[PDB]
Amino acid sequence: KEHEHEQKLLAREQELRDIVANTNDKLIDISMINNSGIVIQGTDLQEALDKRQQEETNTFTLLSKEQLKKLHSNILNEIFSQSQVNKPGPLTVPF
Amino acid sequence: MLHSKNVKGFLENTLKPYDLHSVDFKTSSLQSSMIITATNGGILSYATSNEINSVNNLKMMSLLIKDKWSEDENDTEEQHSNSCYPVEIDSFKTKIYTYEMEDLHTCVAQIPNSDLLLLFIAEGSFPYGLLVIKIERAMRELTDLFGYKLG
Amino acid sequence: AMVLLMGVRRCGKSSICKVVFHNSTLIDLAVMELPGQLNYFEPSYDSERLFKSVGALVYVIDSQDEYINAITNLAMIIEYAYKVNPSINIEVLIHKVDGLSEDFKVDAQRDIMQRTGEELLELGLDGVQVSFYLTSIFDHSIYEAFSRIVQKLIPELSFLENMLDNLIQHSKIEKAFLFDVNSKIYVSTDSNPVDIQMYEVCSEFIDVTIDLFDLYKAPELQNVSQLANGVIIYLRQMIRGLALVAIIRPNGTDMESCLTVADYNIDIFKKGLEDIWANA
Amino acid sequence: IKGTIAFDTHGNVIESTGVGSQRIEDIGDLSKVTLDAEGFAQVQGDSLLVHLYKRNDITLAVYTSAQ
Ligand SMILES: Nc1nc2c(ncn2[C@@H]2O[C@H](COP(=O)(O)OP(=O)(O)O)[C@@H](O)[C@H]2O)c(=O)[nH]1
Repeated sequence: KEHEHEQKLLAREQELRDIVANTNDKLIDISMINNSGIVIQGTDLQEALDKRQQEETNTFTLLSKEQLKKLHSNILNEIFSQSQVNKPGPLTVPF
Repeated sequence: MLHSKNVKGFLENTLKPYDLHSVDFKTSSLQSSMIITATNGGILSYATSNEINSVNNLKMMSLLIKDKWSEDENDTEEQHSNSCYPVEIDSFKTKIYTYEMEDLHTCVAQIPNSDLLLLFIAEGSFPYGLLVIKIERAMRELTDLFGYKLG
Repeated sequence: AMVLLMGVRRCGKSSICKVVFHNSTLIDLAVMELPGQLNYFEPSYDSERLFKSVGALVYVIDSQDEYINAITNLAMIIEYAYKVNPSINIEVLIHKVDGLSEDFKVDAQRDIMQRTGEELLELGLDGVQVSFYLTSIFDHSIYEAFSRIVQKLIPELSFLENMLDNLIQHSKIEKAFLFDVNSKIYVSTDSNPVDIQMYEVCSEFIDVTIDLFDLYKAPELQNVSQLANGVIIYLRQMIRGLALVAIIRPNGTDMESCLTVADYNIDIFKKGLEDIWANA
Repeated sequence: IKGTIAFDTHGNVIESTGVGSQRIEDIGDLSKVTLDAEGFAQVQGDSLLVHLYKRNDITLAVYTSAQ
């Protein structure tokens, strides 16, 4: 039975070494914070281009006004209306 | 001085999503909304759309965003970048930079003539132009915090 | 790991118990005092289960009084203690050494060691190693002695040493201690030597934290204490009664960035400590 | 109308609906297409008619079926 305990201790040594290695792998230093490179400038067009790059000529040929003029202005107004954030009070209080 | 309750309510209000009715275009809410300093990048105030681990992760992300913004603020070469949207509101000039953080769209904008930063973070499906308009109209309403410096 | 406290009357076992444990395996359990006077030991008076249930035997010797008979009684105790169970760690504390010089203390410890070794040689015991500690209530010595005694009864010592070494190497920590909430008995540390002054600083930090928390109650312990030179002292309660105390130096960096990276690293360390059942 | 795409002079998406929600990569090509004084345009590509309108430096791309 003690040989089974020896195998259990060997499994304990492997598990505890794995536990040490697992918590050792998530250690982030300040050098990792300063030179991470994760925060990169990304645009919608560049994101679409990278998506097409990972997934994988002049297509457009040059040839109502009231409806488009109404809908563009209405879309802009609906975007600007919901962006109006009213404060619940003053931000800085005096003495 | 400062008031934490009003700034918290303002950030909670800026966590509101968009629901367009003329065109059926539903947008999700922002992932996180917070205000950070321009010197150390620590979180002054914050608000989440939906505990300590997430706060620490948000502080780490704020530090990363401030670290990336610090070099961009002190660089004048390649100033005509397509990801920069410098707006001037009430004769106060600022620079807005958009960033991509893996699967999260993070946009930051310095509060003009002050040592504070305003940061909006959303998911990868969120459009960047809506974020720019959102943070511009948010900076339009923040006139009382203009000219505020750390003690 | 129940430790047994043995000694003559008026040697200081009850006072040691009060001072340490009143101000399982690892927690500060209710230890057992045992007044052992000079007498003839009864052969196997149902004490085999008691000594088989003791993780480590601790003996207390008063340095003020004569101790040759105390060493003789200690040898008589060890004579059956090692026979019943050959895996018991035996510890001997030389108590009440506050009013002695360093040379006198070292000479007394050497004389006690030589007498115990000669008496064990006379009794024929071999393969037994007995540790000796110069302890006193009025200073840190009893805390360090109990720390060593507790550390001898944790089989996961080296893995905790490696974990704390990695935590210190990746957080600009000067010295991190894994305390317990009661008795101020630090459980694990790094490979760096245990500085007495820093240990006293961390112990009084533990006392200040617990007292200040107890002053405001009835509505996870965390504490950050920053000094004038930028040196911060951090606290975070671990699983069960364990608490982590670290001294982190800024090295000319941002305070809030250092706090954020230390918080994230220590939370990762706590998540790793959740997997190992070192608590309680 | 099959979908709408809203983008400014930088070309970043403000809104993407319909087929244009999965047709984002054409903004870089459409940034070189000339307009009129009123901002309107009718440019055909991939068997679809795309209608443009630039007002306050934002070009709204609207998709309609050619057939
Ligand atoms: N100066 C000094 N006196 C001690 C120390 N430990 C115990 N004593 C003395 O021992 C007495 C109490 O002994 P006690 O604990 O009741 O003995 P026990 O009941 O046999 O364990 C007190 O009067 C203390 O003065 C010590 O570390 N330093």
